[PDB]
Amino acid sequence: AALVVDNGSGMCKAGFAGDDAPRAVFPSIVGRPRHDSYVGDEAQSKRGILTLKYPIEHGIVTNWDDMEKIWHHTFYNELRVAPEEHPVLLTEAPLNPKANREKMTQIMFETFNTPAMYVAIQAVLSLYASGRTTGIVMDSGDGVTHTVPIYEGYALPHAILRLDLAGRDLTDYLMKILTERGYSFTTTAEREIVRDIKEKLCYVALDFEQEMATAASSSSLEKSYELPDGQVITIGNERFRCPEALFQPSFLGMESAGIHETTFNSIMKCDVDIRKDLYANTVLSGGTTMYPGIADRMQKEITALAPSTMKIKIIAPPERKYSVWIGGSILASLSTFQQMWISKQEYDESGPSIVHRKCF
Amino acid sequence: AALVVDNGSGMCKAGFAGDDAPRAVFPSIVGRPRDSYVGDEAQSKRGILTLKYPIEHGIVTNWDDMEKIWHHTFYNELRVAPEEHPVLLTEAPLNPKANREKMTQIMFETFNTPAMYVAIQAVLSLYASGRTTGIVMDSGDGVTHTVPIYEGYALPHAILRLDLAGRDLTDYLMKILTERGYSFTTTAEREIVRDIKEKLCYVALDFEQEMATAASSSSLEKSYELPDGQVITIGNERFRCPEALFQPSFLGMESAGIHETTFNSIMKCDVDIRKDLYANTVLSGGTTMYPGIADRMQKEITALAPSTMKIKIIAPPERKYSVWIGGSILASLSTFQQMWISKQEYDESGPSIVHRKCF
Amino acid sequence: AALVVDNGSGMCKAGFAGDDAPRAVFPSIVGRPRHQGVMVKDSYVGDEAQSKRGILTLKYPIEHGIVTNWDDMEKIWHHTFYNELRVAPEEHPVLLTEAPLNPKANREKMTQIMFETFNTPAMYVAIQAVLSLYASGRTTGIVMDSGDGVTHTVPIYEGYALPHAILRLDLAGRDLTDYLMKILTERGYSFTTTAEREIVRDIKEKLCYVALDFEQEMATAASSSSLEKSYELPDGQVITIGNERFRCPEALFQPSFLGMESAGIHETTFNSIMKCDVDIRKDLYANTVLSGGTTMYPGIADRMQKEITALAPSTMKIKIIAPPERKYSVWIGGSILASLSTFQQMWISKQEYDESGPSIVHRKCF
Amino acid sequence: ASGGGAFLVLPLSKTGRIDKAYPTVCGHTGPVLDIDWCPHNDEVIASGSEDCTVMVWQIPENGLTSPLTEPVVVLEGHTKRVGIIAWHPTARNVLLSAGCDNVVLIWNVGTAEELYRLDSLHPDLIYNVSWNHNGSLFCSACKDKSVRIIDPRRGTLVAEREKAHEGARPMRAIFLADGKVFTTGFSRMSERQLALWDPENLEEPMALQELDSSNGALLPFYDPDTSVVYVCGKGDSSIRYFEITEEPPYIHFLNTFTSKEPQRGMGSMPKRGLEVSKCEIARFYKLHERKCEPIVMTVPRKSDLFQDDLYPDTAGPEAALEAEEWVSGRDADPILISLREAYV
Amino acid sequence: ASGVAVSDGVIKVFNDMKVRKSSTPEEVKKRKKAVLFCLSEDKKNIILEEGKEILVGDVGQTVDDPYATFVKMLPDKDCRYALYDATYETKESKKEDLVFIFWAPESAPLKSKMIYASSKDAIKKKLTGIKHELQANCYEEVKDRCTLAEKLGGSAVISLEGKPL
Amino acid sequence: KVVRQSKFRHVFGQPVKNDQCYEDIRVSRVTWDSTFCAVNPKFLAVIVE
Ligand SMILES: Nc1ncnc2c1ncn2[C@@H]1O[C@H](COP(=O)(O)OP(=O)(O)O)[C@@H](O)[C@H]1O
Ligand SMILES: Nc1ncnc2c1ncn2[C@@H]1O[C@H](COP(=O)(O)OP(=O)(O)O)[C@@H](O)[C@H]1O
Ligand SMILES: Nc1ncnc2c1ncn2[C@@H]1O[C@H](COP(=O)(O)OP(=O)(O)O)[C@@H](O)[C@H]1O
Ligand SMILES: [Mg+2]
Ligand SMILES: [Mg+2]
Ligand SMILES: [Mg+2]
Repeated sequence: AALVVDNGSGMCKAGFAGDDAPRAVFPSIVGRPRHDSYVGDEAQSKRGILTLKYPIEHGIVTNWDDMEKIWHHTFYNELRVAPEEHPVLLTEAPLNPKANREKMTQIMFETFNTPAMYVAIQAVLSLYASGRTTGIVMDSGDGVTHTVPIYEGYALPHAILRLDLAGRDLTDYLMKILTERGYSFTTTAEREIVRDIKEKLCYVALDFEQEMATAASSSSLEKSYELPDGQVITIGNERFRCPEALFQPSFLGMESAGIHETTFNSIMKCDVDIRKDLYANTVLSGGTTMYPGIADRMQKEITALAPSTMKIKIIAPPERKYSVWIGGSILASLSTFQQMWISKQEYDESGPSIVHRKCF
Repeated sequence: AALVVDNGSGMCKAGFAGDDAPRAVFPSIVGRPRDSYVGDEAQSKRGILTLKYPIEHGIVTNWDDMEKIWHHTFYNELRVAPEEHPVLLTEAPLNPKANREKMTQIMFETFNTPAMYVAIQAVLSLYASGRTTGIVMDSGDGVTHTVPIYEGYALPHAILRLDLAGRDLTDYLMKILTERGYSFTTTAEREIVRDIKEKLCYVALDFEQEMATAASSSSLEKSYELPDGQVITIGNERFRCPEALFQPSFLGMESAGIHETTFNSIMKCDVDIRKDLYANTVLSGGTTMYPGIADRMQKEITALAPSTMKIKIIAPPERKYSVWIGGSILASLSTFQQMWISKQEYDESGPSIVHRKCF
Repeated sequence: AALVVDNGSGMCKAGFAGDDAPRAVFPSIVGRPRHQGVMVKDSYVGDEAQSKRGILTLKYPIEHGIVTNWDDMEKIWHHTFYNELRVAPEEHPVLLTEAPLNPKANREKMTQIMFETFNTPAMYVAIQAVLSLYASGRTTGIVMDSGDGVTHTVPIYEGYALPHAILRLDLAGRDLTDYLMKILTERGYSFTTTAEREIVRDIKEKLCYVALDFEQEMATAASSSSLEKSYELPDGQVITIGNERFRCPEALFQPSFLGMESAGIHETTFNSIMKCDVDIRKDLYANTVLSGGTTMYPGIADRMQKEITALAPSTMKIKIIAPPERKYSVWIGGSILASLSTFQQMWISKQEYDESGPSIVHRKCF
Repeated sequence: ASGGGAFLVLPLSKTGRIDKAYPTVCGHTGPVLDIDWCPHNDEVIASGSEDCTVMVWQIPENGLTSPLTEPVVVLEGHTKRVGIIAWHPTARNVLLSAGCDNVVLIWNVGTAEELYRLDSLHPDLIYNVSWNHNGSLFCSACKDKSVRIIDPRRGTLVAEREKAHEGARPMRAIFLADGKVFTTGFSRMSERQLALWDPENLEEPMALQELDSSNGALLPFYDPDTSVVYVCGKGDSSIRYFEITEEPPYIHFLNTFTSKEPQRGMGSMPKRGLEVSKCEIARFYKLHERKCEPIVMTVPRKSDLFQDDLYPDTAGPEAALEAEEWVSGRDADPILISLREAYV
Repeated sequence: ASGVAVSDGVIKVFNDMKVRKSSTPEEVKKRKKAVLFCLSEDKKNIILEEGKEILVGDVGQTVDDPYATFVKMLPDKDCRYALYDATYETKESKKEDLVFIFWAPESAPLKSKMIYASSKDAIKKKLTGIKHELQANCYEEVKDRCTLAEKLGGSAVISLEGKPL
Repeated sequence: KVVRQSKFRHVFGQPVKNDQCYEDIRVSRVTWDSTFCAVNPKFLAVIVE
């Protein structure tokens, strides 16, 4: 029985190989009292007196001691399994620094004593869940957004683009614009409330300027949300202004281009002979791509950029929030994957030189 | 055999650990002629001396007089030697750390108690109610405190203080009893009025409606017998005196009622914990023993709180001495003997030891 | 002659363009009687409410920089034009100030009242952090204003503002005034009524200061009486305060004293700079400008320089610019801007607003 | 409303806290400025807004279950915002609308027709318009400090009094049952005054009494049954009511109800809806910034029986004439009903 | 802080309940579904209440729904500590989480209510890993399945013990 | 009096949406300083290479 653990910036999904959905999904949050530590949903329930901190910021480890707490919470508190009795499949961000991968390998083999372990690129696993071997995966998670083109199973690192704009930036932007309506959220506890608001009432408009016009001359686009303490707040144009930062990073003062142009630019960096198939296999992944209407807006924007003769097809499966995890479960069940396993007895005699190879 | 002393604003509660009720309940006053009288002795002489409250508002302001109360507590009331028994003391919320050490210094150097401990009155009341999270509104004699508690730790930034309690209601009842022709002005008559207040006053669910009932009939009239045999009758004053708690404008006070103060203290807490506090409001103190105080509080807070939240007012029938009773059972536990401030520890760290062990 | 109106959370400064100091400085309070009249005006605004506060209930129309009740807000403006300045609002154009990142709904009400209720011929709204930079004669610097309701940190580089780097702190003079009461009850002095709010606030403005080393100042105050000062209450009673002089302003640097999870003003200023581009952080370190009345404590500049230096890299030069008139920096900057010959193209006509609406005031402003 | 304009219509029984997602009548594309219920239909309300249109709505008997965006009739005749709406007291389906374009239009909601157009009578902004007793005339308050009595059917100016109030602040004008004009305004020294005018002799007012030197326009509420005028100021925390009699000085101050909170709006319940058995002669709905607080005005009486003197016959919910009859030139008084049947 | 410690028997039960080891099916039926903790006679340590447990094997054969019979196990006039292994399904996941339950009925004596409350924060800290806490002060706050479901996932919970709510 | 009387003091520019623009036009590279564009209500004429 193999374990699949996909460590994201905000959510850490864990489960067992061969399953269809993650058995354990909890926020990657370490909370400490401000009036000795709480991790995950136990921090989420007591966040009234806790100072919530994310151990991952922009896909970068800021505190490895908190990271071990997240992993300790997965094995013993959520999965309820012994890490030394199950092979564990890890997921890594594209262009993952070899220093970051080594620490992941070192912790798993020395602190948790796992028998077998393997690290896979999140973009590759996202394509397995869709049953494809060719296409560009735009995985937008909590910390960072990546565009990884893939052709016939071959990865092209030179065409991988990174956008420092993801779910956390949208959540912080929603708080900034919510004060324009009169609701003030400042503490880290209120960040989760705003994030909960973003996941329920936000959506991507097909056109932004027109959506401003109807929201400024009609009350059909307003929705009501209930706070934990009972006050009901209403939001109008903030529903689609927050996700618009994905396509217009200038709202956040950022100079880089939107996630539609980043996807197009990553294709433009590929060879000419493969661009046609990448246009027709644009795969969305991550929780930041779960906004209603994000697929239609993506298709309209990329079509305006791509030549008229190319068929833009945005693939947005309904379970794309767990595509990375689902792809990991399928890999951990394939018969051809057993030769990818890295043994503990192999690591202690060889070191991280064997994990830098046998991986990508 | 430990001693538990509850230094209240107007009444001092003392007794032995393990007992169900405090042994001695006496006013905490000092009498000096207009040579030093403490407690009921100061009140037996009536008007010849002037009375002072050293802990008039939960916070000790005159330590010279406070030592007299403790000396009167140990030898005259408890009738035991303080140097042979550990002493557990209660402290008001928002008690400065300076008074905590001064309490420690006096206990060990003046009375030579073998051991000591300091506990917050609001925390014990919630613990006696069987909860670790909730808001305690402790309405005593000189001050009313709304202390929200989360996991046994007070939130100091959200604790509200109200200078409206049984002392003010007793004076207000004295003021309104003169409208019926009665005359209660002396100190001895003040104790009689307090006895009337504790026996006949009640909180009306609807104040304006109750006025119509009292002004159209005599079913609400009660008779009280004075110590010298004269009988007086009181009507609408039964519910008008405790109404000042919810309408401080009757006393000329700009502050809000004790129902709004409880709501305001909840609103000062974090948004995530307000739901638990709404369903875990615990009453404490003598001023919350008026019949019909819980249902009126439930009705008032509900009108302020959002309609989607469950308001539950907890009014245990022993809430008058819940602070002392909770403290007494603490000191009676065998596992609590390791929490005593030993004199050996005080001799090493000084008065500052109370901060790291009594929090 | 143009009018410059700076309506803060606690104080309202007004005057004429071209002057060096505000002509009218009165508290932004509205008082209503709480007793019954027995001897043969239902509200008082400004100084007249402060003098009769013994029988009034003082209310601030602005709290945390948001207007709680607009009906009393119009009374503040009405008192300003007719009673303090004693001018006709329909004759002089009015230059108005707004907090950074001001909601467009709040700005819409502010201009609509001016054009419809007071019938001002022209009107304009400017960001308070911008005028505070004009008073110091600079084009680059991070302005940390601290008034009565809120604290803003606005970095501006070469006349270009960075809205994404603007940070807010819900901690200002009113919160410190409330905190001083909580620690004053520790010494045995009880202040509860809204009338006593101005008494405690006056104590804070006269006896409070910022200690360079907070822990040392506790040690000195706990073993000596050189730090104790005496203040006379309006009824003649004299009270003495010790360590409360510097404990109250310490909430600005340690918001945990109020149970707040946010960082202090020094870290908020530092975090604002780090949100800017790397190439402009060098100039922002050397052009830190203080503004507002809450930055008038003695020794606040020295403590600010020490704290930011400990956070900033050693090679950067920290300069805390604290002009002695920083209490009126926003108004002084407003008078300077309203007098420049290049500002007359920014006026918004009453006629133009009638035919166009608030669409033209959202533009032409920032 | 977040976009456009809307007004909340809820049954009188729905007290307590109101859901923030409660359905509202949101059909306007701009903020709604004035609303008024039909005196002959308790479920029909007209609304004027910033979108230069008047919308007439039909409210279900149990209220709103879903947001109402489609009105019965969309009534478009103005070039600027419409802030004045007044139904005809006696003519069925006859509505008055006055916009910021200084034009007064009398309409026919039943047929969506514009009965009359009056554009060349008000040279400046119109403050308020009030019908007379039988609906024959109306008085108007204009920005030029002039009070005008205008016959709508003939399009003529019956009378005019220039400089009724010397102040530059807004001033109001209402018609009384006897036919006199009651006006509130400001003096040259910005002092709030009340005035009583005789349409036959407009040289001088009968009464001119000053109240105070506060700001805000005074909204008068006239009760024809008791001849009591309630004066409510925008932003004031007090309500002053006066009695209008034929003896000097024709304006008699009765008392003042004082509160601690300023009012943002003001609403008066018509005579058919008061608690007739508790000697309640006026019920006022004081509008705070986030709350509506009913205020009950009662006459202290020892007897618990019905008071004939306090409660004369009042106008009912049935109309005397119709739109085509009133246009022809017929005039009739509203049908009076009896409040005795409401006694419990 | 009453100073009451947690007995090693309670600790050992907790680790067995929390971490599931790869075991043969007969040992799976021996896993604990519910368990009650009560004070010792000397009131110095938190001990296991003997005989008041529900095993996984009894579920489906002798026990129809483990939650209702677990509530019946709670005494009417005495405080107890409870550990319940809740199996529930969300709209997108199936979860198996442990729930710590504080049973403090109002009918319980004052001494019992105080000691359990004063030591709750000490036993809970030793039992690291529990992320649901249910403080029930009356029988109506614990007997409802929806009450447990509300704590588990709020409104996202769609099933409990394989039965729809 | 304070402000010069005009009707165009608040005229603002606004580029048209992308889908209504004209892309892939080889605009002329002639150094001559002409308008390079002539438009009537019917057609659009652009000088190209
Ligand atoms: N239904 C939803 N709509 C919009 N955003 C969502 C939704 N669900 C999750 N998110 C956002 O997606 C972000 C990242 O989710 P996820 O893809 O799990 O990130 P990671 O890959 O780092 O685990 C979260 O910050 C969350 O706010
Ligand atoms: N049965 C009662 N009904 C109403 N009030 C009471 C009753 N018993 C005591 N009190 C009031 O409670 C006050 C003191 O109670 P307590 O909480 O012990 O004060 P403290 O805690 O400040 O010593 C007294 O002033 C008394 O008037
Ligand atoms: N000399 C001073 N020392 C300390 N605090 C002061 C001093 N002067 C004013 N303050 C405080 O500054 C606060 C706000 O002043 P101000 O800068 O005018 O704010 P605003 O911009 O809101 O008008 C006041 O509440 C006052 O307590
Ligand atoms: Mg991811
Ligand atoms: Mg007490
Ligand atoms: Mg300011």
